[PDB]
Amino acid sequence: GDVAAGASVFSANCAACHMGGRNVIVANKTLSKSDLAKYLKGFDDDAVAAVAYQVTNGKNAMPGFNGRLSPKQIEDVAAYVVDQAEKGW
Amino acid sequence: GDVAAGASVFSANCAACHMGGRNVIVANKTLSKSDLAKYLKGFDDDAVAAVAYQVTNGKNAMPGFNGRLSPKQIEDVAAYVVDQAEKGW
Amino acid sequence: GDVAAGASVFSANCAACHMGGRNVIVANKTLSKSDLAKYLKGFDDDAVAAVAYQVTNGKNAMPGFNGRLSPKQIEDVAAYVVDQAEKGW
Amino acid sequence: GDVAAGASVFSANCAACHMGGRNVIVANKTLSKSDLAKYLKGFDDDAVAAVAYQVTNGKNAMPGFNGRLSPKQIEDVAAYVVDQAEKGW
Amino acid sequence: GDVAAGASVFSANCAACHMGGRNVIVANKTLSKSDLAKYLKGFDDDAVAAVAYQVTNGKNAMPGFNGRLSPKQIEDVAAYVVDQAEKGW
Amino acid sequence: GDVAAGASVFSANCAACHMGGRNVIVANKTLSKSDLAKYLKGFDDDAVAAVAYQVTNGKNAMPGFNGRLSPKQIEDVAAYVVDQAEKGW
Amino acid sequence: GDVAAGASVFSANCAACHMGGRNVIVANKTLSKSDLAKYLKGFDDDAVAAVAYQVTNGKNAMPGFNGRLSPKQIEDVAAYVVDQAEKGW
Amino acid sequence: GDVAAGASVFSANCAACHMGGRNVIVANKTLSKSDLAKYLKGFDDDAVAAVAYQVTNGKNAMPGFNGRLSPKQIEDVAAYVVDQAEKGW
Amino acid sequence: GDVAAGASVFSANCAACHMGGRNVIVANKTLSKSDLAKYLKGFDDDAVAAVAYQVTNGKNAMPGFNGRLSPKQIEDVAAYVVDQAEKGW
Amino acid sequence: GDVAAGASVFSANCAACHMGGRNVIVANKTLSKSDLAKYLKGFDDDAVAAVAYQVTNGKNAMPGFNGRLSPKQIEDVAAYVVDQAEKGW
Amino acid sequence: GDVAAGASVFSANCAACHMGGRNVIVANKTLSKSDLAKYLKGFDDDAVAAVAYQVTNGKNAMPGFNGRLSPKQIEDVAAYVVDQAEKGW
Amino acid sequence: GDVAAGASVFSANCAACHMGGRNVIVANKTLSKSDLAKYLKGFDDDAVAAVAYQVTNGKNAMPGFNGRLSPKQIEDVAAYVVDQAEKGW
Amino acid sequence: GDVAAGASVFSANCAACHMGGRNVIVANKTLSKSDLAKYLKGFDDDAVAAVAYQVTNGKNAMPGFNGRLSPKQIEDVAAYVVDQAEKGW
Amino acid sequence: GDVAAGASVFSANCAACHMGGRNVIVANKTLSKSDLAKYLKGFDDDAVAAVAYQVTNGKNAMPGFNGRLSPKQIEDVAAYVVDQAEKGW
Amino acid sequence: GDVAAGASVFSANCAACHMGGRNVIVANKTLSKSDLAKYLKGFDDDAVAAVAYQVTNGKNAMPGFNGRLSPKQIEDVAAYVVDQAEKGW
Ligand code: HEC
Ligand code: HEC
Ligand code: HEC
Ligand code: HEC
Ligand code: HEC
Ligand code: HEC
Ligand code: HEC
Ligand code: HEC
Ligand code: HEC
Ligand code: HEC
Ligand code: HEC
Ligand code: HEC
Ligand code: HEC
Ligand code: HEC
Repeated sequence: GDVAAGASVFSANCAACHMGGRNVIVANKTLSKSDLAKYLKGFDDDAVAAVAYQVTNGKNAMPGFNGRLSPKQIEDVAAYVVDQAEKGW
Repeated sequence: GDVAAGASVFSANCAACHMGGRNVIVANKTLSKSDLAKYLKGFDDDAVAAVAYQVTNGKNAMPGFNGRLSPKQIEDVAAYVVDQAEKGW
Repeated sequence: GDVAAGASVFSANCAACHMGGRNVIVANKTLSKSDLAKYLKGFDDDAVAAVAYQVTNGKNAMPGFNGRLSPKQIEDVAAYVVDQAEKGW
Repeated sequence: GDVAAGASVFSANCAACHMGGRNVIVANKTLSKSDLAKYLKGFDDDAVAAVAYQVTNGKNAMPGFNGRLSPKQIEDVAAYVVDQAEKGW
Repeated sequence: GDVAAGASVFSANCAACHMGGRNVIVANKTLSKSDLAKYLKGFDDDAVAAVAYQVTNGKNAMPGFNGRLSPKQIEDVAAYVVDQAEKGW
Repeated sequence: GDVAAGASVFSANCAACHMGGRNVIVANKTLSKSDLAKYLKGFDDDAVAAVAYQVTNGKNAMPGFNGRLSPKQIEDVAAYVVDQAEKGW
Repeated sequence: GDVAAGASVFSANCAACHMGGRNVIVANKTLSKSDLAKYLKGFDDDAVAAVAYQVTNGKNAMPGFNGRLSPKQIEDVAAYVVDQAEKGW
Repeated sequence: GDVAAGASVFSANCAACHMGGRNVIVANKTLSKSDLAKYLKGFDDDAVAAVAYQVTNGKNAMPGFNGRLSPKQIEDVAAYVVDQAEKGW
Repeated sequence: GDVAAGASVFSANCAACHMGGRNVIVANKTLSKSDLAKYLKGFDDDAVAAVAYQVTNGKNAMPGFNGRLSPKQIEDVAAYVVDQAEKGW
Repeated sequence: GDVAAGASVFSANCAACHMGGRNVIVANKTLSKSDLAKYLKGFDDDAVAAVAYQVTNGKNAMPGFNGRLSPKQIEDVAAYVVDQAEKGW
Repeated sequence: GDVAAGASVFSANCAACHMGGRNVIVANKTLSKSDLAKYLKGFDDDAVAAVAYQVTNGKNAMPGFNGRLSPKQIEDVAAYVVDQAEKGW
Repeated sequence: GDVAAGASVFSANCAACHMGGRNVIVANKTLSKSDLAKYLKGFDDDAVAAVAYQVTNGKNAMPGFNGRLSPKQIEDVAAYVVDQAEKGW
Repeated sequence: GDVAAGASVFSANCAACHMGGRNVIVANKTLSKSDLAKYLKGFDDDAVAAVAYQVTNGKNAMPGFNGRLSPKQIEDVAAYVVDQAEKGW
Repeated sequence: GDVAAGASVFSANCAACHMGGRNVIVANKTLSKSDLAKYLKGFDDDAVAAVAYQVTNGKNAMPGFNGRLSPKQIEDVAAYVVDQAEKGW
Repeated sequence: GDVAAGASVFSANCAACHMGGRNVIVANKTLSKSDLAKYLKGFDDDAVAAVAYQVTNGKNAMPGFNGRLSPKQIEDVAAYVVDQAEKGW
């Protein structure tokens, strides 16, 4: 449910710009472990947390989802992202 | 207006899951003084504040209303909740 | 997520006949602990399981959701029902 | 009620492919005693049971109704089929 | 027809979560021989059967298709999956 | 599958004008052996083939399905028609 | 683009209450340098930042745009406000 | 096209009350040769014409289609009715 | 039903220009016995018929209802008009 | 209240066909003392009762209000009708 | 009009449970002469009246239409039912 | 079924004004044995009948359900009321 | 009628904020004798009048109904409130 | 303007119940000098004032217009009523 | 909230004729301090009160809002008007 629900959240909220784990706005900032490690702050420490944080506050071109998603929904989707990034989309 | 307006805010934004001060998602986390005291962080110190904080940031299954409601609207509704919880819905 | 997601499942699939935990078809077979204990087979052994089983296979007027819901969705909703029945809808 | 309710179940779930007791998909596998005896496994032993079993698990082009119908609904409709087949549709 | 029809069934019912033989929900449980062998029960004994069984009953986040698909449709799609997995999607 | 799948094809593509094996456009050109024998070219020689040919090229008011259906789908449905016509719809 | 895009953001999100740089809700809290200096916290230190902060978190009657706008969009619009306030709307 | 187009006209304009050639309003006034002969004026002289005339002017509960249908459309549908009535719907 | 149904027909189709039995288009051509007698052809022979005829064919500014209303509907409404005109609207 | 409330009842339920105390369906059966005396059964004996009875059971084209209105509402409106009829609408 | 209007009444009020003259609630209590004779009280004496009476008072699962329909409307629809049942829907 | 079905009838038709056996319109005329005995005519002879009679004809502010409910539905609900009143709601 | 009509007025105009005699806006100012006595001016002298006065002029967050309701409607509803408050909602 | 504007006010606000100077609710309380003298308090002393007062405060079934109309509007319409009553509507 | 809520009230109820603080009906009677001082009675003593009073009772062409707005809503909007008039709309 954690990861499995994150999938739902993802298609409904993230797939627009992160189809297939890519990045339709800023090309080189994708959701691949490689990039996630390179550009996400604190990704090596706590992957999920790092992602979750980003999702919550947004960044540059990327809006945050603080009001839109429940904390749970955010954990779930971050968890999904990490899990998907580990296998390679 | 403080409490009286909070009522408007409440029906329009909270009644969906907190009809009658209950909790349609997580049964045991209702808006009764009893529960509010038990589960809300800092409720005995500053009731309103505590509530307001929750509303602002959300929690688990409950989304936050940071972007959706104005700070005022949040104070107002929290104030309502407390007032209503004190008399017992 | 377990219980919290069950809530979603419930409104989308059960509220039609069990809005408020009642029973719009067969009056006396509601989702109150009292009734659940009285009429559900094995409720006193494993509440969730008992419920889940019912949901999966249906019973009399009540259709089963075997094909419609994923096992996970069924666990989740059953979990919700129990949790909600414990506090009293 | 047994047979009488099976009738309801039948129109709502079986008449699509078995209107008039025929077989719109596989011509020669109808619901006539003659055919039922010829192709249904164990029809001579326990007619109802045999039918019920088929309904529950499906077979080849025919889907099963395990999750969709309650066990009772299945008994009921099988009972109907047998009764109707005895009389000749 | 066996495999060829399974293809139809697949796009219509499975491609949503298994496009390209991947797994959009649970990353590491894909439809590659490698994974199918690793996680599917009895895959080495009877590939098709194993798959068919899964499809029929569902598993965890994956719903079953017992009522939705005819036994035949299930054989067909399982047959497709195996054939496609052998070649590598 | 041959005949059984033709059934699917039939409802999805032919039942509009041939529900019950009749002919809603040109009354007397139905799908009964009697008529099929009377009006279809080469029906006596190779029933299926004859039908299949018609389906592929269409005729007068009846459109052909050359591009719409795969050769297989056409064989299948023709096979169905013949089988159904032999038993009498 | 910084300032130029902020203009777009502004009409689409702020002009409703800050038409012409005024304040339709709270009269005396406008977007004129004079007022901005008087009431905005830290305006003399970093104008843009100060504004941006306000926009992000909202204040009293004014909602925040944390979830609605991307950080960039917020920088852009704040930049616009300052630039416009410097010349005098 | 005469008869074949009449079919289109028929479903679009007559099937509402004459589906299957019956009469949903006045039971015994159907479109069967038997009835058509019995109740339609001049049916044994010029079938089509008789029908066409009815369609044009309407009769009792049945509205006429003078303004709605083109003369051709009327000929066409009348022709269809006769042809269909001759074979027996 | 004759007169009583005519009432329905009347509001739905005639009241637009003949509310209260007046004539919103051509002032002096109302539905009062006085006028009806004066301007309607054959009103003193067969009131209903006269009216009915008008309704069917229309006249000058007034459209006819030949295709729109069934002959019965026309009889009914004409009957209503006469009955209402006799008492005086 | 008796008569005064009947007024409310009247506009809400009777004015549709009896606005101004007339009769839009059956012209000559109005609510004038003259007519009421002529056509209502027992009007001379107990005016109110007579009316009330009609209202309760309906008559020909006029539906009854047995289930729709409470006995009280019926008394009230009948009382109104009589009072209004006495003064002449 | 009698029968013809009953048709309107029927679709608007009865077709929901008696479309095609069947019985969607209680299978075996249809509107066929056969059944009507078997289960309706006094059907052999005065068909219409018998039906009308049922319609007026309802019976078991079937609600009555006393307040909803005018006596007239009830006569009309009963008349329709009988007429339709005589021919055979 | 008698009492058990009356429960269904009750929520669907009576709970609006008699939730919990109270009386939302006329305070002191509730459904408690105490009151029922005090105000219902003949309650002390045949409880059910007394109630049933009331339900059928209504009384003052309370509408009757003669046309709306079938006699069985009325018996059933009256039976429920009595049973519930004996037990104290 | 006095009290009984007040009930109608109440649901239509007061139940929005006083459902069940509570106070959805200002928690502690309910319609219980206890509170009514505590906060309503002159409640001990003339209950109805006191209430009626409030309803007419409104008070704080509660609007008055001077123009909306007739004096009568106001008496009626006040009378209801008192009667209901005496019994305890 | 005094009287002339009162006319506007009257059609817009009073004609609903006092068309033609009658009284659609309470028959015998019309706006004729005769009645006005008979039932209006102080009509003989200051006609206008008397009327105006009534309009302002309402009476029994008649609502007051205190908040709805400006004092002038009230003077104006009262003036109209008197003037019209003197002349006999 | 006082002023801030008045803003809401204003757009919803006053902007129609006082958009931008102007006066669409009577040109020279605007909501500018200048005019407010000139034409509003007692504006120099208690601005808010003066305004509030006007709003409550209306004046000439301007309707009053006595019944429509709660006293609180009236205070709020008056407060807004004054505040807005002080800075200059
Ligand atoms: C489109 C408008 C976006 C939506 C919807 C979401 N994201 Fe996004 N995301 C977007 C951009 C342009 C960027 C790069 C911003 C920058 O300057 O760094 C991002 C970045 C991410 C990242 C990090 C990727 C990396 O740095 O390599 C994550 C983890 C991320 N986005 C997650 C994410 C999720 C899960 C979303 C749904 C809730 C989501 N994004 C939506 C643009 C957009
Ligand atoms: C439904 C989707 C929700 C909406 C809308 C709001 N709340 Fe909620 N709230 C919800 C849940 C599931 C929970 C429990 C979450 C947890 O794990 O703790 C809450 C909790 C609260 C609480 C605290 C109750 C307690 O802990 O006993 C408060 C004070 C609260 N919610 C307030 C509140 C208000 C005022 C809302 C409207 C703006 C609101 N909630 C909406 C779910 C949802
Ligand atoms: C309406 C058509 C139904 C839907 C949708 C669901 N349920 Fe139901 N449920 C229904 C009936 C008529 C009955 C009684 C059947 C009988 O003869 O026993 C039930 C019963 C239950 C129960 C047990 C209640 C009890 O016995 O006291 C449970 C636990 C239950 N239903 C759960 C449930 C859930 C969670 C559903 C959604 C997935 C659901 N039901 C749907 C009718 C209907
Ligand atoms: C259409 C898609 C079907 C529905 C709906 C149901 N049945 Fe069916 N049924 C169908 C087929 C194609 C077949 C033959 C499959 C084969 O290869 O054997 C069947 C067979 C039966 C039979 C046995 C008939 C015989 O073998 O002579 C029974 C008893 C039967 N079906 C019952 C039945 C009932 C009661 C259904 C409703 C719940 C039902 N079928 C639905 C196709 C379809
Ligand atoms: C999305 C909601 C799903 C649909 C539609 C289908 N499948 Fe799926 N499938 C899904 C998940 C999340 C999983 C993993 C569940 C687990 O915990 O094991 C699966 C798994 C499979 C597998 C096995 C893959 C493996 O274990 O390596 C098979 C063979 C499979 N799914 C087949 C399949 C087919 C053919 C479907 C269409 C009828 C189908 N799935 C739909 C999620 C979903
Ligand atoms: C409606 C627009 C049609 C659709 C869809 C299909 N058919 Fe049809 N078919 C139609 C007509 C008007 C006719 C007669 C044309 C003529 O002038 O001969 C036909 C005829 C057939 C026949 C032969 C029947 C006979 O001659 O007795 C066959 C075998 C036939 N049609 C098959 C068929 C199938 C299987 C279709 C689905 C793929 C199909 N038709 C569709 C009109 C229409
Ligand atoms: C209307 C509902 C608002 C929208 C949309 C936005 N703002 Fe606003 N803003 C509003 C109010 C009522 C106030 C005053 C709140 C208080 O009590 O201080 C503000 C204030 C500002 C300010 C500061 C002005 C000052 O203090 O002098 C800024 C810089 C500001 N608002 C910016 C701003 C921008 C850029 C917006 C769009 C994204 C925006 N506001 C929207 C009310 C509302
Ligand atoms: C429903 C409102 C109707 C529509 C649409 C059409 N018809 Fe009809 N038709 C209807 C009725 C009630 C009757 C009987 C009227 C009477 O009192 O005689 C009819 C009759 C016919 C007939 C003659 C049947 C017979 O007398 O046995 C024909 C030939 C007929 N209708 C043709 C027809 C056609 C082709 C239509 C479409 C253009 C059509 N009807 C529409 C009611 C209705
Ligand atoms: C408005 C566009 C009309 C509708 C709708 C209907 N009628 Fe009419 N009607 C209209 C006009 C302008 C006239 C006068 C035309 C002329 O030059 O004579 C009429 C006339 C009648 C009459 C006769 C009145 C008289 O001559 O004194 C009748 C009997 C009549 N109209 C009936 C009638 C009915 C029943 C209608 C509904 C089906 C209907 N009219 C509609 C304009 C319009
Ligand atoms: C329209 C569909 C009607 C509604 C609404 C009501 N009434 Fe009616 N009423 C109507 C008709 C067609 C008739 C005549 C029926 C007949 O054949 O006798 C009536 C008659 C009355 C009468 C008697 C008038 C008389 O016979 O002179 C009364 C007293 C009456 N109607 C009262 C009445 C009231 C008070 C209604 C509201 C609750 C009401 N009617 C509604 C048609 C319709
Ligand atoms: C669905 C909720 C119904 C509506 C709408 C109407 N009827 Fe019905 N009807 C219904 C049922 C469940 C039954 C059987 C009740 C029993 O226990 O006997 C009936 C029965 C009839 C019958 C008699 C059929 C028979 O006994 O064989 C008639 C004549 C009948 N219904 C008529 C009828 C009409 C004309 C309606 C419209 C006004 C109508 N019914 C509506 C359920 C429902
Ligand atoms: C609300 C509009 C009502 C509905 C729905 C039903 N009842 Fe009622 N009931 C209502 C009132 C106002 C009264 C009192 C009327 C009077 O002046 O006596 C009643 C009374 C009863 C009673 C008797 C209670 C007593 O006298 O102590 C019974 C037994 C009763 N009502 C039963 C009942 C049932 C079973 C209903 C559903 C079918 C029902 N009522 C509906 C108002 C209303
Ligand atoms: C309908 C709901 C009403 C509206 C609108 C207005 N009036 Fe009325 N008015 C009405 C009633 C029921 C009564 C009688 C009340 C009673 O018990 O006395 C009245 C009375 C008057 C009168 C006095 C008539 C008389 O006593 O003979 C006057 C002068 C009067 N009404 C004036 C009046 C005006 C001018 C209105 C518009 C602003 C107005 N009424 C509206 C019912 C209704
Ligand atoms: C339009 C139909 C109006 C609405 C809506 C409101 N007002 Fe108005 N207002 C209107 C007019 C024509 C006038 C002048 C009347 C006169 O003869 O004096 C007014 C006046 C005011 C004023 C005083 C302005 C001045 O005298 O300079 C105020 C303070 C005022 N209006 C306030 C106001 C408010 C706050 C409203 C909303 C609740 C409101 N008006 C609505 C016309 C209309």
